[PDB]
Amino acid sequence: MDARATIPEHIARTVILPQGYADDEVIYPAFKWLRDEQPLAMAHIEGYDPMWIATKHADVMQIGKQPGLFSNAEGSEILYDQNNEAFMRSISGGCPHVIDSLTSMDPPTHTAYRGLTLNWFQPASIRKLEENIRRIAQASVQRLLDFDGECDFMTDCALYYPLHVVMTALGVPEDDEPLMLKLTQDFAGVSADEAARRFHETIATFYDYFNGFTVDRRSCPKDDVMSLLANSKLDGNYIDDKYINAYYVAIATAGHDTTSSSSGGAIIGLSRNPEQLALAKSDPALIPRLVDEAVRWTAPVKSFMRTALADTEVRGQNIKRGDRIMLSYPSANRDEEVFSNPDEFDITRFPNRHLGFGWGAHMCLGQHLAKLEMKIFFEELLPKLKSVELSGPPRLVATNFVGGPKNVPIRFTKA
Ligand code: HEM
Ligand SMILES: CC1=CC[C@@H](C(C)(C)O)CC1
Repeated sequence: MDARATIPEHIARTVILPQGYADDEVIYPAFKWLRDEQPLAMAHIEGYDPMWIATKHADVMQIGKQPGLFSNAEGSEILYDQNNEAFMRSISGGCPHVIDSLTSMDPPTHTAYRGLTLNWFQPASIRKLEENIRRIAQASVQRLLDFDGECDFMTDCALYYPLHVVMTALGVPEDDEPLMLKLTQDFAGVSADEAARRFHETIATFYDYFNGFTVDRRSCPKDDVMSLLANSKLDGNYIDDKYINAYYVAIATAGHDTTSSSSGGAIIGLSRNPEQLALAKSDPALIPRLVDEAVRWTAPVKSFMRTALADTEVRGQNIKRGDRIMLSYPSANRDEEVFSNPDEFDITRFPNRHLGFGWGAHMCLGQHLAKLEMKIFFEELLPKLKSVELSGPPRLVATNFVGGPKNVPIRFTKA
């Protein structure tokens, strides 16, 4: 169906479906064709709604800038097929959002709820976590060095530090690591009535757990995010638990896999470019540039969706009210109008105006926490390594949402 779809079926299938994202050489050439030939065009494949695919850096920014025109709330902000979206709606009392997180909201609601924590996530505030992050980073570096020159960088190291950081930011104690892992890896990881029961049950268990903290921080405040949210008010009243608990989940889930995935990306980049490892070791001031290149090149968030709320024009295309739009951050990050030799990992790349954290109204709340923890982590790691190389191929997550490296088998020499 839909006569406006011009993107060839094989191209559309590659960029929309999950499987392709397990392989850089499948996905990136498909987006390169789109950027060259059909930068912003409509695809319609079986099992999915018709959608515009924003492949250009300029277009992703322009759309992201305008939440009044391009909505997160009206449709699913996550790229589900029609079956899975139907399942989500039936579970969530009709609406296309599992929980009441920031990415489900439009202004002014979004502005209000984002505003509750926005200052806390700014660099000057985040800077106070440096000492705790340093300790956490060193612990992860240490458990890597406990291996005799061989391990999986993801499962044996990078899986842990970003979760512990996000736990420290929230105020979840170290001993709750198993539960938080269940949250991010099991529950939020990649019959019908039975699955619906397990879901409501699981989310209720996590919400009950989180409510314990909300209650605690109203009597015993701390400098963490739970305490900030528990004691926040709007119109002279506490924020409804559903918004608070969604905030805790959104922070933990958005903060863990993305950061681990990008760290893995860095290691892949450095293993394939040993000259750059030597560069980062000789000049540790380059590490923030290394961190930005890792995020650009890895681009662990593959897509978010928008719904057009009115008829409008982007790159001379007539986007109708109700039209769905896929924002491809990976494609924007390899846009040749912005980046020279985009497929190359290069830590000296400056400026590095990538869209790995998105752009506009919903731009990653955690970006400064992410950059700080990755910086600190690599500051601690790189001095301890003489060399690093891949021992086998990296395994990428087969997902069109939050993917990138899941396994990065490596060998290393200790400095
Ligand atoms: C390399 C690390 C990370 C990447 C690549 C990343 C990427 C993204 C992207 C693409 C978005 C959507 C932006 C948009 O729609 O314009 C986003 C949103 C968000 N991220 Fe991150 N993120 C990272 C780390 C973190 C961390 C560490 C946290 C929290 C501690 C976090 C919390 C969030 C939240 C709360 C949102 C939703 C903000 C909103 O809807 O207004 N992220 N992130
Ligand atoms: C990057 C990120 C991934 C998870 C999102 C969700 C679905 C928890 O709101 C929030 C933002």
